[PDB]
Amino acid sequence: PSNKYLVEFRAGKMSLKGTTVTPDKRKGLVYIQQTDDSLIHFCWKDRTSGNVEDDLIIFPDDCEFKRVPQCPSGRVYVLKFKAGSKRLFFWMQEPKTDQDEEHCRKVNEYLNNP
Amino acid sequence: GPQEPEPPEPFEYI
Amino acid sequence: MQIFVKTLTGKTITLEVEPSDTIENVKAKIQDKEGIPPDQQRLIFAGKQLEDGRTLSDYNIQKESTLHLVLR
Repeated sequence: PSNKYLVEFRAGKMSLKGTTVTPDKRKGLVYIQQTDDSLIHFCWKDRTSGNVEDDLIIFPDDCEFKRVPQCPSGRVYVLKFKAGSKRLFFWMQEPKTDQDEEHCRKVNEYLNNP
Repeated sequence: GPQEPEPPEPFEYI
Repeated sequence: MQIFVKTLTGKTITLEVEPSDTIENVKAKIQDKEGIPPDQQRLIFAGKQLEDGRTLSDYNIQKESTLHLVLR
């Protein structure tokens, strides 16, 4: 028996430089995990290596996870840290869109509820 | 498995 | 400069700090105000656990920031 992710979905990363957001081509996975100290972790894993390469401890009202309407060739989402300039960008990698909005809802619900 | 989408094009964020 | 420290369910406190204050200096200030020993404190900001040996400036912590305090 092992603790399971609260939500997970396939997604790649993108990087912002200056004003330009450019995709990273790797297959990845966004997930939210509650560790046994009750803390909530927003994570990104490289699906090819299996390496967890982002692991952020998030508290209620730190963040919003929002669709980015400025990109028409993908389903791009941003984890925005409301207090400063920190932003993490992701592009959905599920073949269909029919769970995108539910995944977005669940991310916001788990990050912003105590 | 079903083919995953191609990466999006770069875009402007300000 | 003024910052805030808050546990998930606990009190908010204010601290007077400078950008050059180290994380261990901040934990000592929390102990002075709340009686919590430094070894029982984890401080988190912008998704990152703040490590002893670094300063507030290293983490871009600016005035009126809230640090999240997690206790054992």
